[PDB]
Amino acid sequence: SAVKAARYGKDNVRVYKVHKDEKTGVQTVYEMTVCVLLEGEIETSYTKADNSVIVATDSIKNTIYITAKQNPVTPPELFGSILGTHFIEKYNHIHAAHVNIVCHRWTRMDIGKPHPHSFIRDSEEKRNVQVDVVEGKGIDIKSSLSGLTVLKSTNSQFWGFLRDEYTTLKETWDRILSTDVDATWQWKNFSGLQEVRSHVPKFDATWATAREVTLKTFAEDNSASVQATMYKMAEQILARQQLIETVEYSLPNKHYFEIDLSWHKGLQNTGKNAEVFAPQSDPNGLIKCTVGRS
Amino acid sequence: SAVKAARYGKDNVRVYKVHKDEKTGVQTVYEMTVCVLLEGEIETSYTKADNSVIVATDSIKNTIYITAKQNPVTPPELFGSILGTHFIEKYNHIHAAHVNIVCHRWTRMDIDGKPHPHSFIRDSEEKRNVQVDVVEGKGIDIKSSLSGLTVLKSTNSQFWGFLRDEYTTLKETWDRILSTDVDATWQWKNFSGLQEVRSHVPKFDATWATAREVTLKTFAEDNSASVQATMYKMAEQILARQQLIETVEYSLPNKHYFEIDLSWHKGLQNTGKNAEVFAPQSDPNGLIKCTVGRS
Amino acid sequence: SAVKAARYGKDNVRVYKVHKDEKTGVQTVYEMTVCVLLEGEIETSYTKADNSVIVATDSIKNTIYITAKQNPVTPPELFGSILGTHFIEKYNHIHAAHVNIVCHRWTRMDIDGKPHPHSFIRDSEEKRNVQVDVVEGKGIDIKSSLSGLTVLKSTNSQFWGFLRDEYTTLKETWDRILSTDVDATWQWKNFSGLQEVRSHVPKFDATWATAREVTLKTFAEDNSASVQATMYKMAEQILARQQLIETVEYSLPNKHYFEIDLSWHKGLQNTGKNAEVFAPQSDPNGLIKCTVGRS
Amino acid sequence: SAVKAARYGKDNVRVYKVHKDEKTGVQTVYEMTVCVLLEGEIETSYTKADNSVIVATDSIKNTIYITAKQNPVTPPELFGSILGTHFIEKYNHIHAAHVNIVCHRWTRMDIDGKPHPHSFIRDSEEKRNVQVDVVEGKGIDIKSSLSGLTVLKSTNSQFWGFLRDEYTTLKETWDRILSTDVDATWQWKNFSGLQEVRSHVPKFDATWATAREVTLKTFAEDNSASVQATMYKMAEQILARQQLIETVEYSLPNKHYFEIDLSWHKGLQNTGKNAEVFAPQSDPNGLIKCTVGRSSLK
Ligand SMILES: Nc1[nH]c(=O)[nH]c(=O)c1N
Ligand SMILES: Nc1[nH]c(=O)[nH]c(=O)c1N
Ligand SMILES: Nc1[nH]c(=O)[nH]c(=O)c1N
Ligand SMILES: Nc1[nH]c(=O)[nH]c(=O)c1N
Repeated sequence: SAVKAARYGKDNVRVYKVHKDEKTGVQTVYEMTVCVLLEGEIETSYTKADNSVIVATDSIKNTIYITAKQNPVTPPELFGSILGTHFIEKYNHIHAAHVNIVCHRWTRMDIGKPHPHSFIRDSEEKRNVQVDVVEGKGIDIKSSLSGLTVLKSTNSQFWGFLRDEYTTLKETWDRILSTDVDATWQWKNFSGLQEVRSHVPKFDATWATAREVTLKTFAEDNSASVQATMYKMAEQILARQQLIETVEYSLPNKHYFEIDLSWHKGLQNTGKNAEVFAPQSDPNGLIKCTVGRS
Repeated sequence: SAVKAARYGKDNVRVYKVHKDEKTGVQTVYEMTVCVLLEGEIETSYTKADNSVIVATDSIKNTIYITAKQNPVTPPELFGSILGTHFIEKYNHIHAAHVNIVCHRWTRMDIDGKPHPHSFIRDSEEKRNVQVDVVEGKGIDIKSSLSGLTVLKSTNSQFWGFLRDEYTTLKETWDRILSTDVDATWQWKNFSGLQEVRSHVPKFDATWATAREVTLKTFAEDNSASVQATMYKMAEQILARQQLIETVEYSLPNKHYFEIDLSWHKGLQNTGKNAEVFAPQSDPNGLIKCTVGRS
Repeated sequence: SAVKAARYGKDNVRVYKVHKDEKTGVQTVYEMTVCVLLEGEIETSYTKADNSVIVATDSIKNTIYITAKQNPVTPPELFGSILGTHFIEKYNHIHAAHVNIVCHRWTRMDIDGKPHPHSFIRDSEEKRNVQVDVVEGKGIDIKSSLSGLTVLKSTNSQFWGFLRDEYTTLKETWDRILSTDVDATWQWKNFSGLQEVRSHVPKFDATWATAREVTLKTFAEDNSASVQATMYKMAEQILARQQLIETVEYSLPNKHYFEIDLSWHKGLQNTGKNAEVFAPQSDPNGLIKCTVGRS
Repeated sequence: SAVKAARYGKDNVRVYKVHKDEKTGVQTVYEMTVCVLLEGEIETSYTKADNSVIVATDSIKNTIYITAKQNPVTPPELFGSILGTHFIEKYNHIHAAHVNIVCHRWTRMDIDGKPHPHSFIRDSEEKRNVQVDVVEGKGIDIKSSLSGLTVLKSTNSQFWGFLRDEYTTLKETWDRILSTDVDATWQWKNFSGLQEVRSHVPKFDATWATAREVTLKTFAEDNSASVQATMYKMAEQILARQQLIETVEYSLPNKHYFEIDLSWHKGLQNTGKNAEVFAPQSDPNGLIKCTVGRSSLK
């Protein structure tokens, strides 16, 4: 037998960093969870028990802290870039670095005044980046939002789908639509650290756009197909930023079922009279697509 | 042997109710998870396998749905009271209903600065709960709370002056991160029946609001050297601002962030005045509780 | 306002300890998560920012490690008693320690049916736990328990003859699935202090063993139409077997499996007698409780 | 724009089946969570809102129950294959089904040393999984695996002779605790259709059993200096005992147990050789992965 693939690294490294502005007094905090896996001339640690080729997982840990110490940590795309580039450069036998970064929200609180040093976790929503640094191939970056959960109580439908002897579902012209939204936009390959730094302002700006399109489309679109809603979201993101190659959406649906109460004193709670529903934990629809340029 | 205590019922009954406005076309959503437990003359179901005194747990579920259909689901203090009352009035063997409610956030989305008539975002894992205890001839006990509210402040928190002995290694410190989850409970004065409850309805949302605000505002502003110290200030003001509350309870996990000493690597400065990069700890955590009532 | 109640301490302290038999070669491990909350004359920390009455939570943490180093960690009833006793003995102003311990399974691996000297598998999420209360001048209260035990039986369960009103829709049934997680608590007669506890050491493991075995066996054998009656049987036998227990407490969150009607499809038969494929429901679920003591 | 990829379907379908043998009266339970995703000529639901090409996700759910009703659910490699094959046959516009199946453990209880005919216990959170890709005329790819297997050995594990530089603080060590979750994936050689899959049915359970047991035994016996070295021994053995496996994949998170220096307190003795009490860490953790295949040498 033979190694067809190997990577190893450190997962779940929690990192906090603060930025104290001494002029205005204002503090700013950043919290993230970091995952780094390395590939390279390491066959022999598997085949031959040879550890000399292994940069220890504990040292990878140190490097993360050291790197955050000395470099910006925002936007995550730049940090993940610096961090990965370091590994392919400090070590001759390491030729690929995969860096994963989960950004946790710490929004500054309003006491109508922004407070200079106090934050609240105002949502379990995350902002993430996967950055792959391969020797001679530059830097690929997938950027994403996830954990964004929404509901609209009307202006969705579902009718006209395939009907056979497996179908029981009734068609509907007014229904609840709810979903978690996970959205990944993929950047054009960058050639190295360099080209990445010249693009820094685009990253935050693109996140904000991606979030805002998602929110506003989901809210204003009145469709009978979640598919079509997702596609319109992707289009505008593509339209709005030249450097993005692909947009990818994954929406896990949350069903809310009607509850027939007519067995009880003829209470009317279906159709136009539906007021009380039963949120279902499972099962759940799951819809994806990846959308690119023509 | 003999049965000292017995309770049974339905847990985790997910409920959603929509409100549609007529004129305006604005919709409002409410979603909760409801738990209802019954007490009463039910011993023989344990001792003699007698099911004739069991209201089926499936029926408790239908009851929840139906009560929610014919009644306001908000404030949940009301709704709990209506639902616990129904039990003791419909059944002579049932003498106590215990109703737990967890309300989940569905905030209305802001779209280009306008508020959207029918879309919402789950904008925090934070919850608003009530526990309502309806006991035959003791009226209605209500515990209101907020939990899951997670905060950090990067400075203006200290910790010195604690006892030291041959178990201590903590250094003292005049600047540290302070992050916690906030669990806060306010107990209302006993109420006599649904009647009295109906009549204090607007005090309910108002006091939740007040509670959130005092917690938030006190946590930002207090430059304190004691989590105990800050909590107590929070409780005091809530007692001060609402006559009908008898006790305030705070439970605060105190989630630690460690300084990472980076000096062994090219003498790098990351502690004291210089600390910029820290390791949040998943565990262990400090836990500080108290109940504060009037004198 | 006054402080009605207050405690503080260290939650989620994970602790591992290994025992090496330098004779046999045989190693044995223990891993638990520990929580220690102190009570005492500590008002002033809350009222007047005074920390000189605060034994830092950090030092509570150090103390767990230190005690675990010098004492047996098994049975956890012992160690919790030793641990809470240290606190009220060494601090004048501390009058109560509450110690909680969750023990995680590391069962010895069988490699070619030989027990292995040093490898273990987490063979279940089931926990063994203690709650230990050490109050000054009141001695030691210990609640021992098992939780996270999940079982299922595919037949020999019925449910019929419960109460039927205009809230009821549930069909009565003579063969159904019964599944539940089992949370079971046995409460020891008050001990007077560390000595009394020690002289009872071997009763602890033995009792946990019996509670488990009684639980499984009664659940498997009992062909009942009432979950209540099954729980009660379990509790009698636990009391009959161990004099020193005062009460036994059972919390049964039970999980539903619904029939799936498939007759709309080619008249396929999947209900009552013909039921084979079922849909397990994540929620809601029934929840049944009791405390049984001696009359 | 253009749809470059699209899949839609039903995730988290919980399913239980009971098999009653009325000879003996023994009953056997299966429970699993099922995910089915469809691909094929469905672009237009996205670009033009056309629902006429969508099999409604509620219908995918019905189909899972009905198939479980009319077929065996075990081994999950067969069930998945049946289940996926059905979607490519019933619909022309569907060209691929991806089926994911998590199986949950219900082990028979022993009461007084005898198996009970009809009670079971969730004896572990360990799962047995299949991923089954059923694509038009490329037949049936099947990744099988186990996950949720948590193990610890408290000595006979070492770590020394690793690269040292100005990022390193780790002490070399010759006795330490090794714990991990084991996640392990065997990839089967492509099968040409259902037919081929039924005629390998007995090999499914046996390979899961071997895979598990090889994992257990190697983990316990190896005195390694390398988690890598140890994962590689496991994969080699699996590959040697089943021909129809092409690749083995291992993914091992290592959970750390730190030493606690207690020497500042009454000179207390708790590191290297007298270490008895440790601080298990929730995070961070090492993650070692590898795919192991067959050699091309002779
Ligand atoms: N700590 C540790 N242990 C291993 O077996 N392998 C590794 O790579 C590291 N870093
Ligand atoms: N299914 C079930 N089982 C019980 O033991 N008690 C109950 O009330 C119900 N509804
Ligand atoms: N470490 C710490 N921090 C607090 O705010 N309060 C406390 O009581 C302790 N022990
Ligand atoms: N049942 C359902 N609901 C949707 O919104 N979209 C879909 O595609 C299906 N199949």
